[PDB]
Amino acid sequence: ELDQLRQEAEQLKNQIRDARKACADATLSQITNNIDPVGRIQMRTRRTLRGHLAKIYAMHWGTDSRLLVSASQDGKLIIWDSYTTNKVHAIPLRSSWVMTCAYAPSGNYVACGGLDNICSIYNLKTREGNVRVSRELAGHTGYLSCCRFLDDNQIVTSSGDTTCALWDIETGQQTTTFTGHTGDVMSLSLAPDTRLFVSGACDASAKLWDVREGMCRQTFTGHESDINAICFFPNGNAFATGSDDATCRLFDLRADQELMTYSHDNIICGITSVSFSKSGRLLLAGYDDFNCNVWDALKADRAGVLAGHDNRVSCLGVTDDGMAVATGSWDSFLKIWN
Amino acid sequence: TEDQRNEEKAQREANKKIEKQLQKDKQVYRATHRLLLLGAGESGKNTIVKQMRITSGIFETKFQVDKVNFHMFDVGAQRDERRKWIQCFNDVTAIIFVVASSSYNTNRLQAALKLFDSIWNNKWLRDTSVILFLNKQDLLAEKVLAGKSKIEDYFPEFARYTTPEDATPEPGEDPRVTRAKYFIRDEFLRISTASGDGRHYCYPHFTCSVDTENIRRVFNDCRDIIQRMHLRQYELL
Amino acid sequence: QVQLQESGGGLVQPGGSLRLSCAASGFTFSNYKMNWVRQAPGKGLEWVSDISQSGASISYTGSVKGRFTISRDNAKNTLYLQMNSLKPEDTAVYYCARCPAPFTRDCFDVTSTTYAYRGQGTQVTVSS
Amino acid sequence: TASIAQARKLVEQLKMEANIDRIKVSKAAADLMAYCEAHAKEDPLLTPVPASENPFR
Amino acid sequence: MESSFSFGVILAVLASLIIATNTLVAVAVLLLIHKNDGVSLCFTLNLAVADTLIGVAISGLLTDQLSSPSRPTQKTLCSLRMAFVTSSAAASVLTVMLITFDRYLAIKQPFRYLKIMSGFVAGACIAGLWLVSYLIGFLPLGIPMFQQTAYKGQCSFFAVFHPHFVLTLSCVGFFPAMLLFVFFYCDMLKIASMHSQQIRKMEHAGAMAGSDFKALRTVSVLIGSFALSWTPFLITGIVQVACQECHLYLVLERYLWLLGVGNSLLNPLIYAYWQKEVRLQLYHMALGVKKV
Ligand SMILES: CCCCCCCC/C=C/CCCCCCCC(=O)OC[C@@H](O)COP(=O)(O)OCC[N+](C)(C)C
Repeated sequence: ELDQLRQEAEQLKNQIRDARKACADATLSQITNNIDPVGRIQMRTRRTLRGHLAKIYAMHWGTDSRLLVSASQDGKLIIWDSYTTNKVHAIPLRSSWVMTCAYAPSGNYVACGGLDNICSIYNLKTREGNVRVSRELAGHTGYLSCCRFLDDNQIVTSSGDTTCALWDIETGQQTTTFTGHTGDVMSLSLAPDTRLFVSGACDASAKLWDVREGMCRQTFTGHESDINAICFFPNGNAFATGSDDATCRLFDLRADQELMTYSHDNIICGITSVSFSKSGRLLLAGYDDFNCNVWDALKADRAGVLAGHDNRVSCLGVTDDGMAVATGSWDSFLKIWN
Repeated sequence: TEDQRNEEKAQREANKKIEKQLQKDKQVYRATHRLLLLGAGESGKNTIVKQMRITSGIFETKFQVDKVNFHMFDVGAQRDERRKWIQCFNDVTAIIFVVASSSYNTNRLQAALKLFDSIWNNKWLRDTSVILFLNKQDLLAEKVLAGKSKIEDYFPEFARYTTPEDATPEPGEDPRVTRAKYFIRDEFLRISTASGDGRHYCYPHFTCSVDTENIRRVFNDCRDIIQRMHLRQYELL
Repeated sequence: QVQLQESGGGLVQPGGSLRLSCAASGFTFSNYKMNWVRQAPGKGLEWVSDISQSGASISYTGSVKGRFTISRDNAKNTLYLQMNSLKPEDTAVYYCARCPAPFTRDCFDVTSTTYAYRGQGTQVTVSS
Repeated sequence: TASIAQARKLVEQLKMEANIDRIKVSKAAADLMAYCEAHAKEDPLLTPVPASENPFR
Repeated sequence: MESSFSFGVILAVLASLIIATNTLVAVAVLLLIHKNDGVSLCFTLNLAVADTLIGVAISGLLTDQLSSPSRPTQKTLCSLRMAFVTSSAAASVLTVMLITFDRYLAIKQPFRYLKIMSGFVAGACIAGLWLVSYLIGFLPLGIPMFQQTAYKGQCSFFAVFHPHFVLTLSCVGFFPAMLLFVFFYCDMLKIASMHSQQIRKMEHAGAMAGSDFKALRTVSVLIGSFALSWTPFLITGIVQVACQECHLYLVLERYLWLLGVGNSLLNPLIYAYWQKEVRLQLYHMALGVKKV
């Protein structure tokens, strides 16, 4: 029975490939040959943040584009005032090995997690004035890789147990568990409408999930190695992914296939993070080579390079208003570019 | 805008308080050494933790040696795919790799050798020294002293290996036991020495699960690692 | 999609020889290290032999050293494992596995849990 | 059980995936270009921004 | 006269090179300290500043090497600057000793060094160093015996300062420091040799399964730098003190002095350029300048 099941799966995968190929009437590269290229843009470090002791792994911009939170594996979670470089809070973490952080859309809560397999929610506006642990989520069986807030009461989490889950903060129980990924889930991105999200799970594939229906809608398998970064296109109809193969790929949720691949001859290192600008024309990706490249989403060329760091780039996030982009690195320093 | 200046002053006061707190945190942090405990589940690593102490994804054991703070992390409740979460420990002082020597018939010794090679040759772990604990020495001694488990059946190079002249055996061990012990030690070493970079070093140690010297051994390896790093910084080594 | 298709197997009398093959597609074959692993009935995964990108470096497990031969053909994205003088203990399902990253010799393809970059495997039986 | 259960789940998941509708790549490219050109001006990173409103100055 | 000009030119050249090299080293160490928390970098910056100060000081003496008049009244004026030179040199030597001490401490007490070392201690040390340097330099100003009588209307170190000053400055100052230096470095060399033999044993074992002079190469250099810097001048001053009729002023404060000055030039290489971090920072400066 197993052989017949595998044969049926292979035949239906071949049917999927044939259907996808039939829709490949033309390539995005050919269509975008006419548009004016961005040329060259040279960003400069406008602010430098210092105070973290160990390597910084993750950060998140606020919805107001003023406050941001960054997580360092020394056990400290710090909230920064982007405009004035001041520090608003310095939350001490129970577990030093924090691997993710998140900022609530309303900003009333901050979440983080790591190798402890527990996601802790911190309340920033307690009447006492001090930061306190509001809720602890301990249903996962692996390190927390990523987490993002849907609202003040709903948070989606990524774990190394190969399954994603939706958590009801007030109840503290998993409302829905997403399964189907083979490898460790690394990055999580919520769609602009908050109804869909995508993630790569170290199996060279990206899965599209429905937050309410609790099932996988589409699967993309254009990558060759583990996927470390994922981010939606600003319109929500496409998303870009970063993988260890040193190539970034853009997928469209309606075409159901890769549109183009971003790569170059002399880059042989994996991508750690990826993000889009407000217009979506600029794709910013962090690399293990201590610098971040800027790619033209349409013309498939490098528009600029950010080389303010001297260690591995761990995180990269653009402001909601698109005014500036902040990048973190293992050197324990954050550079804000504009 | 007097309110703006007032809130700016309040923010500066909060920043000063946070700076003082972070300075204290930095002072305490730099004085503490972090260690990673690794090895197969069948190994005696669990007994070592219990001796030194005398569902979470990681366990922390804190002990003081000569009034020196050491933090040890045991990665439990984690999947066997170590290639991702292992990168987090790229800044640890040393990695305590515990391998049971008496594990040759799955051939757990070969798996341990491959894992050690992977950690040593990893891109991000090249800056971390590895403390190699060769555990279960009594089991190996009783297995090789009289038994049918031939080492050459699983390691054919053993038949043409002789104990090095620069070896110090404990008074009373049979020459065959010492030969097997040093063969395993050199098999582990040949992976590390092959790098030739000198950025990190391996410190093999014949160990028993009940040995109380393990704490002293770890202290000595930490001292040696720090001294070698400082000497290489000063171009002495 | 990353696909690995092992071929060759069946039953062979002890002391014979067998040729295993591994078709590869969906990735740049030359940029990844490859190795062979096996799982005997009732036993866990075992590493057999590995080959570098260009093949200049080759290694075998002690119980297979000098007995089998691992070779790769980057021109047609195929990997081979020549086996001779087989013994009953060699009976096991042999999986053709590719460990994660290119341009790196660090390699973690012995994990017990389902590995995304290994093929279905082929059964090899050694009996009279 | 688990060995065949995984394949039985995978086949049904792929069958469910196959039932979705698909759009040609050309129209997706057209939509992407339309979005990029419509929102090009509102991107402070793509185009220069005077220091009068740039908060990071 | 042509003699003083021929020497003054050399002085000028030396001074300018010294100042430029030490300014580059100081800016490199400042940027690196901004980029990293290395406490030892503060010592290096101290050293560079000391060196630049020395260079500056030397420059001052140019006024009387070049064709210029002189008068008895010049005593105090020129004396001040000679004291300044003395101070600068003492500062440099104590910076070197401080560095040495730091190194020694780090090697011998790896845990306590990390536990106690901080910016406060380094700043305190620096301050004290400066203070003692200044003190040492300005001793002869107040002390009678150290003051040279019979002012000729011309100046140098010995025109103003009695050879008893170099006597003392040798006996209590430089010799002890040298001794300490030597001791520290010998202990360091012994530890490095032990580590080297251990590493060689492990490497030989690994090779079978499948550089010794480097510590001396650095130790020797270091020693032959620190000692050699001022040893010849002090020895010659000792001799002159001992002597009743010896006439070595023709070399003592004409050429044996300059071996000392040269140290200030050797330092910014030895102590800064020999470190990979400073080389990387300088390469970054070069790239940035090329990008302007
Ligand atoms: C704790 C550690 C302490 C270390 C202390 C180190 C001290 C090193 C000493 C520094 C001061 C001496 C070096 C300055 C010498 C300046 C000499 C000069 O700049 O004059 C040259 C020439 O112009 C002068 O005279 P002359 O006619 O050629 O030679 C006769 C000299 N007298 C007769 C005038 C006395």
